[PDB]
Amino acid sequence: TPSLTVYLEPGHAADQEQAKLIRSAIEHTTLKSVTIASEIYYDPDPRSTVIPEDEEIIQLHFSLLDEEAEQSFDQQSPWLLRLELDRAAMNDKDLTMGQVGERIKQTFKNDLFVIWSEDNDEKLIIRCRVVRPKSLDAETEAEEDHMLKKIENTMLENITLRGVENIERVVMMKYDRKVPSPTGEYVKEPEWVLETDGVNLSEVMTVPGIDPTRIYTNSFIDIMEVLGIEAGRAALYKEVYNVIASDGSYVNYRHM
Amino acid sequence: EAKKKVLDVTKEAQANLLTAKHGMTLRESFEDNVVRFLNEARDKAGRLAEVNLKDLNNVKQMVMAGSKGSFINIAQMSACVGQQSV
Amino acid sequence: MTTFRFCRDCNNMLYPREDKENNRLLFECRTCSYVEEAGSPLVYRHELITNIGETAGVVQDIGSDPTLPRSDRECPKCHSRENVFFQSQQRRKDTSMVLFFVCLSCSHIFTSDQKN
Amino acid sequence: TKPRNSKNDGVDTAIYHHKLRDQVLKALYDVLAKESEHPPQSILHTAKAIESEMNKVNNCDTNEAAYKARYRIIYSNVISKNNPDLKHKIANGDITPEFLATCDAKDLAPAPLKQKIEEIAKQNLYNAQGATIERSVTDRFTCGKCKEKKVSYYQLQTRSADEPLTTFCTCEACGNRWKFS
Amino acid sequence: MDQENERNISRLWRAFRTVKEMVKDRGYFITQEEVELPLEDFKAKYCDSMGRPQRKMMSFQANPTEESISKFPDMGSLWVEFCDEPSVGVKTMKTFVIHIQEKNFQTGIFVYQNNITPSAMKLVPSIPPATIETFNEAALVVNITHHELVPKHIRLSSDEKRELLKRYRLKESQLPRIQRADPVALYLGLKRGEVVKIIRKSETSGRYASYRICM
Repeated sequence: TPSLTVYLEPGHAADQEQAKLIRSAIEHTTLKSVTIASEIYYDPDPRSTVIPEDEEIIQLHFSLLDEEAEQSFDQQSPWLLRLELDRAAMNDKDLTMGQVGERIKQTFKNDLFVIWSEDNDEKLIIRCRVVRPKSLDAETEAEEDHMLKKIENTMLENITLRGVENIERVVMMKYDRKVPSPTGEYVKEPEWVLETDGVNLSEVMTVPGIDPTRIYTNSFIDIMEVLGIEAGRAALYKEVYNVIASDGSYVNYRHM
Repeated sequence: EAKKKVLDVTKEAQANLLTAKHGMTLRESFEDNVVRFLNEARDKAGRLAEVNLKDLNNVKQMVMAGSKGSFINIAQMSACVGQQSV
Repeated sequence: MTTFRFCRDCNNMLYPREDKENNRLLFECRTCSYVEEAGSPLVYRHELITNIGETAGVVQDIGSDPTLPRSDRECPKCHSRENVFFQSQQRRKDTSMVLFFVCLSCSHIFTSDQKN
Repeated sequence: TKPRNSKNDGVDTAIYHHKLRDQVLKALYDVLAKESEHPPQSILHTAKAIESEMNKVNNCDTNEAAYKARYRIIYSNVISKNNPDLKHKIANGDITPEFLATCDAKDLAPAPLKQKIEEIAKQNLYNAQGATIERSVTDRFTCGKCKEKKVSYYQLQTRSADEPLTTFCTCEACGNRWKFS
Repeated sequence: MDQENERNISRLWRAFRTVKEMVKDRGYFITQEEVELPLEDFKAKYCDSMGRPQRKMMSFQANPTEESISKFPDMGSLWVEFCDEPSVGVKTMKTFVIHIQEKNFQTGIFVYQNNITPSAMKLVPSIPPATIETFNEAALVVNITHHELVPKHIRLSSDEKRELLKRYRLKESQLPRIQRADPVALYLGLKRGEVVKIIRKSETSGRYASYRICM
């Protein structure tokens, strides 16, 4: 069970909001996690549909597409990634529909274009239609489903909207620091910290909005690789002392 | 009274009214409440039974001297054993 | 909700195909000459997370199980006060502790959660 | 009689000889006048004001992406059938063009969606918290660090059964820990 | 003004400040005001009309202080240069090497953005006694030496090494050792066979001094 504890900046320590912004900026977010129904549907003629709900979204972009999109109307796949997206999950990560949904996704490989609605609709429906050249071979063009199921799986699994890799969860916690008060004595002062489930210390360290001089993890090999060997020695000492002293036993300092 | 508290929490949870605690499932919340209630009941009963005892009690004399036993032993032999776990 | 369709000739499931000159969808059997006309543009469906209400499962002859508890709650339909009650029989980790009651006489299912 | 629009009302939309501006003005004027009984002249003046504000707050020749995003946001808000009242207000002038220029996407939503949004935000903020390990409270043991008797306990049969149970006491005021056996 | 522009600008400014801190820590002469340059002045100077960061104008030459020269007579001037290309080509590396050689500089710092071709790094050790060291940009955003768990290290001269070796009556293969790839060793630029002193806090005596050798 590797882990990593992040301490926020002095200014943002006492307020929950900047803490939640940082927590969203650290956790790993991928498309498969944010779709309540990323349903593979038949999309033979994307011009019109039978479902009334997506019909409203149709005329929005059909009056909002550029001339190049008008030319590329025929590139949209005879199948659709029809995204009924959950409102709660999308708003949890502070994820704007348009910018995050399309900028990075089309920038990555120019592979998937989208007809997307503004967040105000009661049902967040995106139409993900992949873009391919018309120069595709006749045998290739016949096997629509064969390409698109594969690219749809590679689409859900391999697109990262936001976050850092290998960090499964990030969680908020409240701790009680001891600080010298202005009169000179020591007083108890609360603070907000972020505890993860998964370690990637090279990238979490550079995220703006945290304290890059009080970060620590219970995986001393990473500290050895990143910070040095004396830092690894200190972390190893903390680990050994913690495991010994968590049982109430006392062993003098020289031995350890 | 501890049994009544546990029964009331069970009644509340069986009507989908109970609220899941911070970052922790509903079932875990119910189990946590039950365990805490039962442990506090055992501790309080043990402390009552210990306060009852006179000064000429031999077990109390041994415990006070510091040679054998503690208040847990008195509680289990006199008040109640408690909640078995695995 | 996509449904499997079997060919009327050899019971094999029908694969989709397109008709370009008429631009219409058809279902064909790869083994025979049967072709049938598609009634909807919905052929396949892939949901991810299941928003399914918890179900009591099999109910037939559940009143003869003698290890199942009892209650004296009153039936909302036949006004009987004898019934069987049990928790949700679907074994998900996060299922709530919401009861289910099966009436003894009319075999009516209801829950202890009367949310409007 | 007929759906009011630029072609139906006979109102010229080519005033600044800009193709993008011309077509966006035509589209917004058509969608605004399609279901509005308000006289077309003030509608055209409001359209001119809002397009002038769009151009002045962001040049299309330098920020065409942001221009398109803003136009899409406003246009989608206008077409939104869930809240028709807005097309009254822009017709009535209740909503100032500068407000539409500066406002975010959330505020233009109707009241029920607003309320759902705050409820979702509150639920997420509650669901981002960690497990709180609240321990049994008692007032018998004395802590050695701060001497505040608010010291939690936990006792179990862990040592060999040749010896009695083992207790561990942790002070909830300072963080001290110790064991008794 | 897309968000990525100012994000990259801020990270680049962070890396610039960290590199200045490193050069100051290597014994050179850098003013405190230059270290604490606010990002507004950085944007005013090292950005074009479009806000593109002009890395090529950031290359600079540093000289050692009086104290460093007194402690290390062999120490000489240093040059640092940034590279604009996402990947460094062979010709760019050759040009940088030739520039360093004609300037007759003893050491140089070459900061690259994403990757370096193997043929480019083929030329790194080909210019004795000059030393060429590379620092990936993504690893210089945060200063490592400012952490709480990293004690303070110091470099030792030949005379100090000899005096310690005599006083403890040791042979250099018995001291504790520190690798080359150790991040603090790269920070200080320690070569093979150099001794670094460590100052540390201690529950038992307050302060304690250890020593290590670069192997």
